[PDB]
Amino acid sequence: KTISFNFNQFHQNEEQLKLQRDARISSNSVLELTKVVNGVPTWNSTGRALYAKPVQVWDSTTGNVASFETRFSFSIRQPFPRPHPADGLVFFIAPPNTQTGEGGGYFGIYNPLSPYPFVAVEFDTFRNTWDPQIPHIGIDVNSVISTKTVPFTLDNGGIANVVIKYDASTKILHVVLVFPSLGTIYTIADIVDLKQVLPESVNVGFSAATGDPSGKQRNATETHDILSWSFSASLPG
Amino acid sequence: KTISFNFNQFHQNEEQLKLQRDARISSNSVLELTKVVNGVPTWNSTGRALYAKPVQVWDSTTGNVASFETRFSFSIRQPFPRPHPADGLVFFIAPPNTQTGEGGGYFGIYNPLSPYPFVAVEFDTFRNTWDPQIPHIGIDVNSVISTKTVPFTLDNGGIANVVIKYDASTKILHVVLVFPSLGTIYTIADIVDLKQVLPESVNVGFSAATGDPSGKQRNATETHDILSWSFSASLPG
Ligand SMILES: *[C@@H]1O[C@H](CO)[C@@H](O[C@@H]2O[C@H](CO)[C@@H](O)[C@H](O)[C@H]2NC(C)=O)[C@H](O[C@@H]2O[C@@H](C)[C@@H](O)[C@@H](O)[C@@H]2O)[C@H]1NC(C)=O
Ligand SMILES: *[C@@H]1O[C@H](CO)[C@@H](O[C@@H]2O[C@H](CO)[C@@H](O)[C@H](O)[C@H]2NC(C)=O)[C@H](O)[C@H]1NC(C)=O
Ligand SMILES: CCO[C@@H]1O[C@H](CO)[C@H](O[C@H]2O[C@H](CO)[C@H](O)[C@H](O)[C@H]2O)[C@H](O)[C@H]1O
Ligand SMILES: CCO[C@@H]1O[C@H](CO)[C@H](O[C@H]2O[C@H](CO)[C@H](O)[C@H](O)[C@H]2O)[C@H](O)[C@H]1O
Ligand SMILES: *[C@@H]1O[C@H](CO)[C@@H](O)[C@H](O[C@@H]2O[C@@H](C)[C@@H](O)[C@@H](O)[C@@H]2O)[C@H]1NC(C)=O
Ligand SMILES: *[C@@H]1O[C@H](CO)[C@@H](O)[C@H](O[C@@H]2O[C@@H](C)[C@@H](O)[C@@H](O)[C@@H]2O)[C@H]1NC(C)=O
Ligand SMILES: [Ca+2]
Ligand SMILES: [Ca+2]
Ligand SMILES: [Mn+2]
Ligand SMILES: [Mn+2]
Repeated sequence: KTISFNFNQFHQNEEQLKLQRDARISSNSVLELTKVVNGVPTWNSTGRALYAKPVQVWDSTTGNVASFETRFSFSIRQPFPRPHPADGLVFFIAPPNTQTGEGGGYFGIYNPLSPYPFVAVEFDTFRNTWDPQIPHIGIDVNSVISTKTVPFTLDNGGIANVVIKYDASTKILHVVLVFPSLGTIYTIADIVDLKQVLPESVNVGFSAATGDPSGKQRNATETHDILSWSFSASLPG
Repeated sequence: KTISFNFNQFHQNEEQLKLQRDARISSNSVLELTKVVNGVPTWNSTGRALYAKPVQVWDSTTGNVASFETRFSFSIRQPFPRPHPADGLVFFIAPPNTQTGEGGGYFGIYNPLSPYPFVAVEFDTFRNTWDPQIPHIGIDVNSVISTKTVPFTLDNGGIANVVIKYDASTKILHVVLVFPSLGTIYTIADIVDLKQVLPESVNVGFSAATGDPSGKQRNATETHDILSWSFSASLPG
């Protein structure tokens, strides 16, 4: 049992994608998670994009958990250097049919009022109280307070290549971030037991958010574009 | 305490390096692990390059194991496509003062007669009986029969960037292989307890080998050049 899909680009109204909130697909075929007006990213924005069909990460009958690999490219343009860009984007796995959570530093995946479990890889650009220096890659399990963190220098407006791989046998989740224009490579990994955190079926996708109004800083924003995305999951039973 | 060294280039008569067997440094300052004459790689060649000073990966007094990160660039040119290039190169950690092992598929790190422990990351180009398709990256522990394997397409003559990171707290060894000219990224990781496999002090370096004469194939060869190499390790206490 191996499921998989590929998006070399995104078309308007893909029957395979479920867009929520501010998420939208541009004319250029790019998935814009957060609002961008007349070429300018806006604040107080939150958006998600989930693969329409649910994927089975583990089977309770056999006890087997799936191994998977996903690759995508994104771009984050920060037009306004000061006071501070925000907030970042994440790739996440969550139960089916969840609704966008809180924006801001919660990226739209954490819902303080009705929390749902999730595993996510974040590309954090704003330093909240619970954060280390930014930008940083983080591995999140049921919380925005990362288990592991690693700093990286953003290629403003440049393209970033990401590879996330999960090996069920070792329970290792390793992510690689590469900025081809700079030739920089960033790596991070951690042990995560998906069977202990998530239900048998889940949704996979992205979520991002720009500055929250409470910070009263309209400049706290940036773009969160996904240029391409491939996903492959393998369940031995 | 934390050891650290960097080789942005290799200078002939490199004081901080122990070259063994066919390993030598060209005029262009590249580390040629295996024999190349008049611009042509030869068979029946084996060579290693070790950092002259030993590094302490763990301390028996505190029980602490070191975390480390090493980055290097290599190039493998395969002049003769048919019948089959061989054999590949590896980055390895072994006890101090070891001597080049068997060539061929053993890369010069495995000594059937008098075996010594070692952890190595291989870039295998020839398919031996114990191998999956080639080329492939492999994680080796005391043996050339990899614990984990992942296939990759070689950029013939191109430059390859490698990042190997070891996190003592999680015991995760993750390696990233990138071919900038192709934009391809390959990743692999596994759990390895260095404290259970290696002595407190070790040597770090590279080793490679070309086709073994027993195969009666002079075309079973390729180059194994190391363009640059940086290493950093942190042993707390
Ligand atoms: C941030 O976005 C919110 C929605 O994404 C804004 O609220 C929405 O405002 C629309 C126009 O007023 C209204 O049609 C929507 O129903 C409403 N959504 C809800 C229920 O929150 C929010 O600002 C709102 O509108 C301004 C004019 C004020 O009335 C605010 O008090 C509202 O929340 C946006 N935040 C800000 C302050 O820009
Ligand atoms: C592979 O290389 C070895 C070593 O160069 C060749 O065997 C001989 O090894 C002895 C070591 O005591 C040297 O003194 C000889 O000079 C080596 N051969 C010669 C005369 O060059 C071995 O023959 C090589 N394999 C083949 C078939 O070419
Ligand atoms: C010490 C707490 O920090 C401040 O928290 C504020 C609201 O709780 C603001 O943070 C919010 O807005 C910023 C953008 O201005 C980000 O979107 C944060 O993620 C969001 O919580 C303020 O900016 C913080 O300094
Ligand atoms: C299935 C057995 O394969 C053959 O094994 C031979 C020796 O056991 C030869 O392999 C040796 O030489 C080749 C060069 O062509 C490589 O260097 C191998 O690593 C080495 O063991 C023969 O080539 C194999 O087909
Ligand atoms: C938000 O971004 C714009 C565009 O880069 C900046 O010009 C703003 O700077 C602020 O306004 C200008 C006119 C000047 O007074 C400067 O001192 C201010 O900092 C910037 N505004 C914020 C919120 O920093
Ligand atoms: C070894 O590589 C060279 C360079 O590509 C090839 O020319 C050889 O091809 C074979 O041998 C030559 C002499 C010629 O007869 C050709 O028709 C053969 O295919 C190649 N030899 C091997 C080991 O296959
Ligand atoms: Ca944050
Ligand atoms: Ca081999
Ligand atoms: Mn964070
Ligand atoms: Mn192998």
